[PDB]
Amino acid sequence: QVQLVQSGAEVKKPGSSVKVSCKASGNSFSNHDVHWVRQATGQGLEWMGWMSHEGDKTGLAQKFQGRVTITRDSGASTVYMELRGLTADDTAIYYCLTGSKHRLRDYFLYNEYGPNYEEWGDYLATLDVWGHGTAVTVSS
Amino acid sequence: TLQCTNVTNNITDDMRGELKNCSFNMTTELRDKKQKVYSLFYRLDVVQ
Amino acid sequence: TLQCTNVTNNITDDMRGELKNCSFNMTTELRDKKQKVYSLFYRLDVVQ
Amino acid sequence: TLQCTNVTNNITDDMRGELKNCSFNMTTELRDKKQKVYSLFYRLDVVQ
Amino acid sequence: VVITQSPLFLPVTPGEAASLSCKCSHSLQHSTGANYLAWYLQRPGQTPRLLIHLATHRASGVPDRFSGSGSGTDFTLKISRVESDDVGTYYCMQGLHSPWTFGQGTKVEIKR
Ligand SMILES: *[C@@H]1O[C@H](CO)[C@@H](O[C@@H]2O[C@H](CO)[C@@H](O[C@@H]3O[C@H](CO[C@H]4O[C@H](CO[C@H]5O[C@H](CO)[C@@H](O)[C@H](O)[C@@H]5O)[C@@H](O)[C@H](O[C@H]5O[C@H](CO)[C@@H](O)[C@H](O)[C@@H]5O)[C@@H]4O)[C@@H](O)[C@H](O[C@H]4O[C@H](CO)[C@@H](O)[C@H](O)[C@@H]4O[C@H]4O[C@H](CO)[C@@H](O)[C@H](O)[C@@H]4O)[C@@H]3O)[C@H](O)[C@H]2NC(C)=O)[C@H](O)[C@H]1NC(C)=O
Ligand SMILES: *[C@@H]1O[C@H](CO)[C@@H](O[C@@H]2O[C@H](CO)[C@@H](O[C@@H]3O[C@H](CO)[C@@H](O)[C@H](O)[C@@H]3O)[C@H](O)[C@H]2NC(C)=O)[C@H](O)[C@H]1NC(C)=O
Ligand SMILES: *[C@@H]1O[C@H](CO)[C@@H](O[C@@H]2O[C@H](CO)[C@@H](O)[C@H](O)[C@H]2NC(C)=O)[C@H](O)[C@H]1NC(C)=O
Ligand SMILES: *[C@@H]1O[C@H](CO)[C@@H](O[C@@H]2O[C@H](CO)[C@@H](O)[C@H](O)[C@H]2NC(C)=O)[C@H](O)[C@H]1NC(C)=O
Ligand SMILES: *[C@@H]1O[C@H](CO)[C@@H](O[C@@H]2O[C@H](CO)[C@@H](O)[C@H](O)[C@H]2NC(C)=O)[C@H](O)[C@H]1NC(C)=O
Ligand SMILES: *[C@@H]1O[C@H](CO)[C@@H](O)[C@H](O)[C@H]1NC(C)=O
Repeated sequence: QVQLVQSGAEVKKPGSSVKVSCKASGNSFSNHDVHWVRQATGQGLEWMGWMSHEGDKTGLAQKFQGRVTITRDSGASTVYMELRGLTADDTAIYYCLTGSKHRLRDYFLYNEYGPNYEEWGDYLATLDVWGHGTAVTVSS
Repeated sequence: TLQCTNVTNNITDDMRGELKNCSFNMTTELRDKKQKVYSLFYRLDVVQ
Repeated sequence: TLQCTNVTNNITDDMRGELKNCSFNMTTELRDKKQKVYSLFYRLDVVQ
Repeated sequence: TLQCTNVTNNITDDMRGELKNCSFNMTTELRDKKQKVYSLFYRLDVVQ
Repeated sequence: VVITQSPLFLPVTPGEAASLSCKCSHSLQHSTGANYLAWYLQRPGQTPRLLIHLATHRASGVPDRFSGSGSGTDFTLKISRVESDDVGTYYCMQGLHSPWTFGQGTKVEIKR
């Protein structure tokens, strides 16, 4: 079991950004997908975003576009996320979890005289074990 | 492989099914890029 | 690249490892399609 | 397509931008593999 | 692409089988025949745990009471012999299309 670490809970003023961090022991982020999740008590899980274990892809649930970024420490021992514009209805439990994916060629053309034309994509397979999480709330 | 449809409209009715419109997922002259094109074809030149 | 195994079926023991059965992801005659293929090979013509 | 930068090595300043360092994932001795390599080029031999 | 789940919650008689379902606008099947479906359970006061995955197997260390079914747009999760520690909420998940998403979930609770 890889140890996971996440930033302490924080209260923030409305209309403004917050930032969080996470870590994986053994620098195992190189072998797992970075993910962020959000939840409110009495409510279902919401995916927030991810980074590939290769680190060559990132993304967000569309609700977060233009409000969220993901960065990492060199050698990927830790990861970070920044959230922007938060308001009192953004109070939620935030999570950092490791993950797995399947990478399969989605299209190809063989080339006799060159690299094959190829298209590829990622399909999430499973969530790996969850981080302890962070709580973030917003108030005056 | 090609995706196709029957050519329609502006035809003599005894020409029905003689032509197909089809398209390609074929590459650009750069080896790393793709483009979509289409062309008219006689039914005689294709097989499902 | 080839996936392979030692062929041990129906073989005199002083022939062991002389043949390998292998397989690959090589193309069909369609530009966009591929097929699994496999064949016997003499060990002399391949390397790991 | 190649990625490039305006690489220098104690370049005189009347040579700036005349050389580019660029790279691509090429082809390899086996159809199933690719690798990244780079080389210097005169600006004259490339276009954005 | 969207995902829904039902029943929103289910009362449960202990020691009896029960099931949950998840449906979506498009198939979770992939051209390779792969499925990208997974179910999770969140006991209250705890983070979620994988139950089954890729619509084909239990996660390792999951009790064998767990099972699941379906293809295309419809899938289910079933637990034989439901126990009070199966209380919590459940979520189906889609890894098939971006953005990755979760179903709205269901809640298991013992009947009273
Ligand atoms: C010729 O071309 C084909 C493609 O056309 C090649 O196959 C493709 O190979 C790549 C790897 O090179 C695969 O990507 C990897 O997929 C696995 C998941 O796939 C496994 O599970 C499948 C599902 O099994 C269940 O369901 C079926 C029913 O559907 C049941 O039959 C089973 O019993 C199970 O219940 C299984 O079907 C898969 O087998 C297929 O593929 C193999 C080749 O891999 C063939 O031999 C088989 O015949 C069959 O077609 C397969 O077993 C993911 O787990 C992988 O994710 C890892 O890697 C990512 C980076 O690529 C990384 O981002 C992820 O985090 C993850 O990393 C983990 O694994 C690494 C090792 O792989 C570790 O280093 C790392 O630490 C970490 O632990 C990955 O996505 C393609 O899926 C596969 N194509 C298809 C469509 O399946 C074939 O290999 C080529 N031949 C040759 C000789 O090269
Ligand atoms: C040209 O090749 C591309 C792949 O390089 C083909 O893309 C495929 O296009 C279809 C249509 O957009 C995608 O199908 C999707 O399937 C789901 C479920 O059936 C459906 O919900 C969507 O509406 C859609 O039809 C398919 O996923 C996509 N493939 C990939 C790799 O993205 C395209 O079909 C090719 N054209 C020719 C003529 O073959
Ligand atoms: C396109 O035209 C062809 C004929 O040129 C039609 O072909 C028919 O296709 C169906 C399905 O394969 C068969 O049941 C018929 O017997 C075919 N007809 C013949 C002449 O072979 C096809 O129906 C046409 N499509 C459109 C939309 O009308
Ligand atoms: C990096 O290369 C770019 C071109 O790819 C250089 O940009 C040009 O710089 C000169 C000087 O400022 C301008 O006259 C051009 O119009 C710029 N081109 C564009 C595209 O803006 C830049 O000088 C290069 N840097 C290095 C250190 O040589
Ligand atoms: C080297 O191959 C990599 C993929 O293995 C290429 O990276 C992708 O490039 C396209 C075009 O810039 C982007 O759409 C992708 O997001 C890139 N992937 C990642 C992981 O960044 C790169 O283009 C290739 N280089 C050569 C010269 O073809
Ligand atoms: C194949 O044979 C060689 C020796 O003949 C042996 O070293 C190797 O382990 C064998 N491999 C398998 C998979 O049987």
